[PDB]
Amino acid sequence: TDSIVKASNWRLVEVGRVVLIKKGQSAGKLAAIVEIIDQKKVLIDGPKAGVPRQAINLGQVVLTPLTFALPRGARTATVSKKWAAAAVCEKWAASSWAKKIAQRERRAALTDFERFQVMVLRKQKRYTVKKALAKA
Amino acid sequence: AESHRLYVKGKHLSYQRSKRVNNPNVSLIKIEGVATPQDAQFYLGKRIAYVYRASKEVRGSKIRVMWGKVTRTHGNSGVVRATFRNNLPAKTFGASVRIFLYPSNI
Amino acid sequence: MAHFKEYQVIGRRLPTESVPEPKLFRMRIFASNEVIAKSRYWYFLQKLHKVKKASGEIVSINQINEAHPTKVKNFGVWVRYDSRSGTHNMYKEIRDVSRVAAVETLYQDMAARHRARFRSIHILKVAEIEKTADVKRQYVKQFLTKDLKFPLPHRVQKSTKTFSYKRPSTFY
Amino acid sequence: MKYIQTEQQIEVPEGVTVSIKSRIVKVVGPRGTLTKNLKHIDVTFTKVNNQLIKVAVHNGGRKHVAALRTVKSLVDNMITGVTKGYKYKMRYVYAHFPINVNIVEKDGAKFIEVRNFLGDKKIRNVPVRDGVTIEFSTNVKDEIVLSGNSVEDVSQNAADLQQICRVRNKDIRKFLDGIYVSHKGFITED
Amino acid sequence: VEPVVVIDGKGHLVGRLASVVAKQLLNGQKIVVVRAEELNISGEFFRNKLKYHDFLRKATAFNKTRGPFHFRAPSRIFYKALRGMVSHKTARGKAALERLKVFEGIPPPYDKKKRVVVPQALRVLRLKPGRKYTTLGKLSTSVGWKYEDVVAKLEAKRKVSSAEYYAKKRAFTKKVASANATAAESDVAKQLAALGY
RNA sequence: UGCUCCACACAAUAUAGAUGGAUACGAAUAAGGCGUCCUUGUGGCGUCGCUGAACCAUAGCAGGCUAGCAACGGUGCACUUGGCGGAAAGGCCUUGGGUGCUUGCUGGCGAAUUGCAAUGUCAUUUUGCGUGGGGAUAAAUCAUUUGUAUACGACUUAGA
RNA sequence: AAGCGUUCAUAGCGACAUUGCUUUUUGAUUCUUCGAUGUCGGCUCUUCCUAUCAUACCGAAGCAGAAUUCGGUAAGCGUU
Ligand SMILES: [Mg+2]
Ligand SMILES: [Mg+2]
Ligand SMILES: [Mg+2]
Ligand SMILES: [Mg+2]
Ligand SMILES: [Mg+2]
Ligand SMILES: [Mg+2]
Repeated sequence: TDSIVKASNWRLVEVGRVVLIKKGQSAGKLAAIVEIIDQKKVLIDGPKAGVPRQAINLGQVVLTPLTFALPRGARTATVSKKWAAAAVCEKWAASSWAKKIAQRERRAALTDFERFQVMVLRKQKRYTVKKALAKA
Repeated sequence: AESHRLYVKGKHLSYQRSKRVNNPNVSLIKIEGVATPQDAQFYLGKRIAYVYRASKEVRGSKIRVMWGKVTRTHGNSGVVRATFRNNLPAKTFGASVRIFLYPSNI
Repeated sequence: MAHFKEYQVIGRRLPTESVPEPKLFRMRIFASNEVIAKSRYWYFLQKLHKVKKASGEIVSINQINEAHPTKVKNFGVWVRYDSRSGTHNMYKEIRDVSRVAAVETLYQDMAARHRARFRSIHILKVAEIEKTADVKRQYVKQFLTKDLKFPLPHRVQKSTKTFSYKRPSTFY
Repeated sequence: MKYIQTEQQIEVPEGVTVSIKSRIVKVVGPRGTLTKNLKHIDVTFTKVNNQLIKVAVHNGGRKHVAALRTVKSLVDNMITGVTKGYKYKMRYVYAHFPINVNIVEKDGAKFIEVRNFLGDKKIRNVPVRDGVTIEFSTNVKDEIVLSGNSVEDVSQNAADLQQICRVRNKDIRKFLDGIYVSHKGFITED
Repeated sequence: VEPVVVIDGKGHLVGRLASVVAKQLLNGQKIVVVRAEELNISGEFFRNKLKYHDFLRKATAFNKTRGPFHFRAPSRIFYKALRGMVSHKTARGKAALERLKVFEGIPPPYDKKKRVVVPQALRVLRLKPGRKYTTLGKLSTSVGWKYEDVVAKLEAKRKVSSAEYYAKKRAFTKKVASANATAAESDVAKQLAALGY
């Protein structure tokens, strides 16, 4: 009775789109797209995280599902207030993707003693979990 | 436990070579788990062993060893140049070597 | 040519007793460094005035930077170049943020679409289009439509390993 | 040239439900069900308001935005085929020998048996593809009608019928004898 | 980092998978390739079929039994692309090629073993969309491989046996991931959350 | 006193190269996976990816002797119940009891002198010889013979 | 493509010019062989090329039929 068409949503290259820089002097920081230059290049700015206003290839950029209201061509001061007003950092930090980023950084910084504590604790956690499966 | 490895696994790749002439004095080693020259700078100077067996017993052991050390980085992918006390016998291309953690600055 | 740099090269003829204080001719040059800059200057003064490097002088070499290196602007560039069988003028358009980077894109464009090397190209004029609708190319005009928005289908993720265990997808 | 985005629109009548897979298009109407596989273009179908479907190409060249308008008309024709139908009218032209066309049967296949084409003793046999219906009409002499839900099915079966009557080893500007297509239309356009 | 690495041939480009496998064997890694009939080649089918016909016509003139052999099976077409990337006439290349097994379909014991892919050889990651490609099943059959329909009947048989393996594994993954989820918000769980695990 | 199998005993023999674990859907990639729900769909909603940097495993004289506590689990060893797997099955899933071990938690005893490092030896292949526990009890070739064969070999037949 | 082809450049041709290909002609060269590579033709036998005479399937004509002519794929199979 109803036309059921798979929408197939995507991340859109646009002003106000939020990017996670992978390669460069930033390499893990957040920035906002300020102006699309061409199909492969944009104008980004990450003033709260410290990314300078630069033209960057989209191939050293990973668009995120975060957007916020932003006029095209907005300067750093304008971008800074709307970044803080829209709570871009908080919305990013609560997502599972950013949590996994912090988890891999937390794991890399473990000492030898801390890793040993992880082992003893993971055996304590698995003792209750495995007897949970047996009785259920 | 069941793991006792105090070294890092490694493969003997080849000798240092041009297109047509090789240099047996220098071996090329792939360290399991490095892919960047700046990661290979960690292992510079570390003692490499190649461990192999023989039927004839030498000094109470049927196991022999050749000792080398990492001397510098090779290429862009974590391959390291290594010089052994006696050059590796070129049949060990693809064989496992043990890259140790000593001498240690870490 | 890590980047092109724009220089002003001001030069003059060598002063003589009969005609001291010559006319102080100046050009804008796109070059990788100040050596090529001074070289290209004399190459163009040959095309106009009766002077060469021996009978001339370089009075000033000043690098010119963008007044606003971080605002995207529409650039119109006129290029006279040499084909394999003749000389041709053409006018192209590049969307970018600086004159030096548009020239970098332009030299890539000539060498890619016309096989014209840096050797064969004469940058006639690099002019930013001041207001919209004086942009005459559809490959730049398509980037000036209001509320522009496009996706990037078929994302290819460069793995750091030779073997992967997941059959990776291309979503984005 | 690489256009940023090129766009086509597919109107949907009220009785038609269009369900899009990855790219398998299904159009279900009054006259049956037509499905098509479109895995070979890399387009994005999106629905607007249940009577207007949109198909898009992002970052496409000349040869590929051309393929955007072909998939528009393929979906259009399947939709038109389940509402108005597709009906082809063919005539029989022959100079001397009458052309004898009759629907015969061999193991449930229902061939178009053509006889006496230019005095040939050879029997011509054109199968009917599943989903086509063929009737010989009346009030017009020596005319055959091919009907079905999909234009692809019916036009190919008309082409199969026309091509089998090709005159060999003769000047075909004089020996014009053969079954030809006269009118391509819809089953219900009144 | 596995004692035997098993690559699923499906979706891969034949030459780029052959470049990786050649260098993998030469470094001492044992490699097993399965489902070689779903390998892919860039270019349309007819173009690649012509390239095989040019290869078929070259043979020793005075004795065809000693000339270049023209192997039909897609596993041996892939193996033919591995040779030429390996110094096969040397004893080191002979020892390398001993570290290779290539198969049509997925035979035992590899049916119940983990399969990997090579993202630099995957066609969906490598080829520009819209560019045509050839499948090694159709090419091999079109030049005389006799076992496409046999492998298909056994491959679909394995998929049925494997889909219902994944059916009960989904049920067991559900039960395990439930007790682990309940184990959260506990004392031990919140300590491992600070230590990253 | 020949052969074969099973077990453990000593020697040799080698090693294309163990040093925690080859950790199993299928398809698509202009799409999917997981979970949940409903009217069971080419369905709705949520969630995930953006790499395996994972997951499992992992502490003890290369991992010893012993005391409890909690719990009825985890894992190993043979034995075992039933089913499935012929593409190269030769493996997978089970069932029941027995015997260990447990680092899930709390204790006690031992380790040293390999002297400041020396692979500091822990594997699986092949072969002999031995010991004790089962099992079986042939052919082929030459020579003779045939001519469906044949230069010779070969082939094809017959002979207690 | 100036003309021929009843008219009509290009069905089939095609002047004046001009661009090539081939190595089955003959020239031109003298690099190899003069302590020798047996020399013309024919017979015999195999294979290859395609610039296709025939045979298969076609396209075109100044193709009504017939017989032809031009052209395509094609050397599979023949050519006394
Ligand atoms: Mg080498
Ligand atoms: Mg070298
Ligand atoms: Mg015909
Ligand atoms: Mg005729
Ligand atoms: Mg040779
Ligand atoms: Mg030809």
